[PDB]
Amino acid sequence: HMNDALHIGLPPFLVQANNEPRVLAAPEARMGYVLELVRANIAADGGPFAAAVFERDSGLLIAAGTNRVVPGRCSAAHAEILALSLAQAKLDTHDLSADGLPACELVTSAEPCVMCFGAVIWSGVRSLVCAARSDDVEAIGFDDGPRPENWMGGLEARGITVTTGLLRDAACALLREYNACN
Amino acid sequence: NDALHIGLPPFLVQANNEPRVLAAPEARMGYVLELVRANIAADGGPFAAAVFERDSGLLIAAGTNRVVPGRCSAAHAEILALSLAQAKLDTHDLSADGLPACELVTSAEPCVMCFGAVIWSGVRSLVCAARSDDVEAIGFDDGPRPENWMGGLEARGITVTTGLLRDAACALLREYNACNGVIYNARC
Ligand SMILES: Nc1nc(O)c2[nH]nnc2n1
Ligand SMILES: [Zn+2]
Ligand SMILES: [Zn+2]
Repeated sequence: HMNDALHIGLPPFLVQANNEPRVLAAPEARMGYVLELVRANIAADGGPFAAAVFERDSGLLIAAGTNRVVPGRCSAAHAEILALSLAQAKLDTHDLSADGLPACELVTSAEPCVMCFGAVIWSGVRSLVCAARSDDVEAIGFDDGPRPENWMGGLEARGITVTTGLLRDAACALLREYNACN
Repeated sequence: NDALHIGLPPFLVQANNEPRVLAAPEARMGYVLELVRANIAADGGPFAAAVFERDSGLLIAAGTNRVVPGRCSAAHAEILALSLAQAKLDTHDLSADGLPACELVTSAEPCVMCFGAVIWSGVRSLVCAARSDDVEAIGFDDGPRPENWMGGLEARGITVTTGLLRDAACALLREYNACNGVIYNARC
């Protein structure tokens, strides 16, 4: 709580993720790093979800986010919202497709909820890469909410390419561990 | 570099600091539309929202669109109002045990992002002024909201009212389009 701002603090691992230079060229290298943030997040009292904004072609890491809903007292503090918002703050624009910016990609541990679906559309990212599916997320009692018919087509029609199931099995291993062992 | 930090302009800090009780829907929405006009004057978009105690009218928090000045595409009025209400009441869930029922009063029907945010927030009531068609007829974009989003909220025990002070909300959207241009116009 602050008089004069909405302020979501980041746990140490996530401050480090957002300030340590990191270039990950391969799609699986990007998603592997996002899954490292999942496990660090769970250890830091957060939900089993992480995402990062990368420059699409180089794989330069711009920003990372994790679920901070409960410790942050903020239902909007999904991984995707934090990653997109922190990337925008770093690049000084609400619009990651502004002229001069390199094309940006959101790499996410799970397919977005209806709120984060909207956030992706507003953000200016040109690519979304997901590991776990809505079905995998719903099957451990998280709720994607009423996502419109053909949410993938909705993103694709707006110039946002969608890839799903990348390291899904590894993402499912961490989700199942969260369900059992947490 | 260690936080998501969305700064609030002074008028919005003022709005979040002063105790205020507005019983009637029209009183609540009247105050939300004052914040629309103040926000336009502070380089923001023509959108504002506030969380109230549904049954007492006590204001809990207000938000405005700070997308462009705040360099944050998530900084929609609804996201700021719901999040600031959560920070103030110290919970992610505005329906947590012991909290009064909360109401989001918004200058326009929520985009698909904000629709999802309303579902997760714990508010039990949504009250809107401008319709989605009003906002999209004047060049804005609410994005692909699911079929019967109002039915979707009502089925989750979130009551929906729309069109409240729609005429004043439309007047602000139209006055904003007029002055929304690079050529200096001292009238603005
Ligand atoms: N569906 C879903 N649910 C949550 O609680 C989340 N947190 N971060 N991304 C998220 N996605
Ligand atoms: Zn989400
Ligand atoms: Zn919105």
